[PDB]
Amino acid sequence: AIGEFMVSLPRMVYPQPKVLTPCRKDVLVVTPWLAPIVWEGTFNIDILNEQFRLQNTTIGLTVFAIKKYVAFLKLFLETAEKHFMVGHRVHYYVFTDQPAAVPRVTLGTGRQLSVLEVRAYKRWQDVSMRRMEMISDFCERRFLSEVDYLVCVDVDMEFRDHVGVEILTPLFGTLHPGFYGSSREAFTYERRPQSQAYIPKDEGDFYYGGAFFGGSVQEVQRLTRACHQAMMVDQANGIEAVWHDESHLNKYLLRHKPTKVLSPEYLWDQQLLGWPAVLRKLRFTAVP
Amino acid sequence: AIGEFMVSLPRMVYPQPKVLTPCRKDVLVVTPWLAPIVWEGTFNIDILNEQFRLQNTTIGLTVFAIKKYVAFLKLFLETAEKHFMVGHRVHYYVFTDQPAAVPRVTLGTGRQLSVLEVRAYKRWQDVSMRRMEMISDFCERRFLSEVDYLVCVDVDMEFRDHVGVEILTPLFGTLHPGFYGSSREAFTYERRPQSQAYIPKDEGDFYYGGAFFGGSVQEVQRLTRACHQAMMVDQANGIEAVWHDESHLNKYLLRHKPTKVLSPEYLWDQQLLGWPAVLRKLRFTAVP
Ligand SMILES: CC(=O)N[C@H]1[C@@H](OP(=O)(O)OP(=O)(O)OC[C@H]2O[C@@H](n3cc(-c4ccc(C=O)s4)c(=O)[nH]c3=O)[C@H](O)[C@@H]2O)O[C@H](CO)[C@H](O)[C@@H]1O
Ligand SMILES: O=Cc1ccc(-c2cn([C@@H]3O[C@H](COP(=O)(O)OP(=O)(O)O)[C@@H](O)[C@H]3O)c(=O)[nH]c2=O)s1
Ligand SMILES: [Mn+2]
Ligand SMILES: [Mn+2]
Repeated sequence: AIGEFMVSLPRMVYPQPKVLTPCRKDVLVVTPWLAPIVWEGTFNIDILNEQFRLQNTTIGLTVFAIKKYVAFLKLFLETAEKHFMVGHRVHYYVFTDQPAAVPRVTLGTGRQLSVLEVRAYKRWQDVSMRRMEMISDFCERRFLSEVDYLVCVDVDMEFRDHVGVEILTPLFGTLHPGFYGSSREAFTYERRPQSQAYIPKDEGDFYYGGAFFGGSVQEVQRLTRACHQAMMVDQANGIEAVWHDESHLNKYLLRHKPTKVLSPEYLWDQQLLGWPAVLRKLRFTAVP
Repeated sequence: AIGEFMVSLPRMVYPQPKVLTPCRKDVLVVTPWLAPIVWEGTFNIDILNEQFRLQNTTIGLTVFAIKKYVAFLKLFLETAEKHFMVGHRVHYYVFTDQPAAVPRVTLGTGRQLSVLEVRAYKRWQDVSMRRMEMISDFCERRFLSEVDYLVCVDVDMEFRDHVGVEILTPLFGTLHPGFYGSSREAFTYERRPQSQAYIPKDEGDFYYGGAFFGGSVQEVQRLTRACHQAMMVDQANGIEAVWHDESHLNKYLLRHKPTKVLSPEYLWDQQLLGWPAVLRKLRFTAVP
């Protein structure tokens, strides 16, 4: 459940936080709307685990494995078992056009997987974009009654390190690894005013990656519904956003500020970007 | 109201947040449980004002003016008019044993004041401690119907700079100005195991000041009720905590982590502690 009130922790022994000696001095760790930006060194996972376990938190994880991308499922799921929300209840939701191709993966206690059969669109743009419609639809059918939070990610990825309850919050986006150091004018937002995803050059906080977002079920339902609706308006007007669902996600999170932002530790591509000093951990990374 | 969902902001023009060049490098701006610590330079008040105004947020502000402390009310209230939550709905609650002694203070639009007549305890220790019972009682009687958030402060104070919606959150405490740079062994927690407020030398995040705490009405009701009950247990056991209600506030916020923590900008004594470089603003300060 998502508790109505603050929970009561047991006695715990850990290092005193140091008001005058912040660990991360190299990166911004809070947004201008006072949302934490989650980097290694900003959180004590023992405190956060207690808080979330005391609420018997269930996390749903959606992933789309359409056409040849079913190949990615085995590593994705096996690494999620090692690194994603270990100790908490997890419900995996695998959307696929090939239920029989979902690999048999052994799950730890309190963890379950459901296979959702869906349509395979012809164009990769449509496969990517239609995820918003499909997640939104399933928030109603399944997720609202089954999980507390939803985490929505790309499948061509593996977990290499801890991804845990530090990410959970009503609404979150993740800094795209290609743009975390970039100026807003360089962000590849949709720039045509004819598109619902339009963001002009003097607006923008961050460029969020389409491959990792989430929040409470109700906030994810609202976001995915809104993005789908915007995409449908664009389609009726004969326009397709430059970065598809990611463009609409960015317009959405611009106007609806996320309550946490994840650092690129949570969405990385080591082949393209290496391992910069600013990344103390690489947690969720692209597979070739 | 307190909105159920994230609100939608209009287009806004402001400086881009800089992921790789944080403004505050001299202080901790997030706790290990990912609560913001509120300092000047961490927030854009225009964004926050929009978010809170779109929810028609009403803020209650409680102050006790018992016996001779009625003398502090004029300056407290006149300065609150200049600096506290300007632009938002405010409801002042003045708890006093002398209703006729409450000074006439002209209020801005959307701001009102209620005088709550209460008993004056003989011992100043009880006057201070009984605030918890009294706040809790009125949460049920008045506050739940009248305001969205409660801010509970000492009256022997004046506002000198902005105190606004950046502080609002389900539950907050404020860093006591005498200890923000101190080690937890130097915190003046209650150290006797016999007391409900007991905190041993190897525990504690911060030393919070009893003169400024708050949160949603429901969380403040729970905190004040719990602190009152703990004080009543101590009383039955023949014990009185070293710093009274503040000792119990500290025990409560140790086990129920606040969702924001305010820096000592929000609780300062300039005569006693001067004006360290780390304080860019002095917002709410002691009166001689
Ligand atoms: C690590 C990284 O930076 N990922 C980014 C990067 O992701 P990406 O290029 O690897 O996109 P993907 O190939 O993974 O497609 C997105 C997701 O959509 C699903 N998908 C995608 C596809 C295809 C996408 C492009 C194709 C080329 O013909 S096929 C597919 O055939 N079947 C399928 O199930 C799958 O879950 C996949 O992970 O670029 C996107 C925008 O398009 C985002 O910016 C994203 O954050
Ligand atoms: O003679 C010693 C006293 C200590 C507190 C007293 C008191 C406090 N109060 C309230 O408790 C708050 C805390 O007491 P304080 O400001 O004197 O405490 P400190 O700032 O010294 O910690 C005050 O701000 C008032 O709101 C009163 O209303 N009337 C009082 O007579 S009187
Ligand atoms: Mn991908
Ligand atoms: Mn005082």
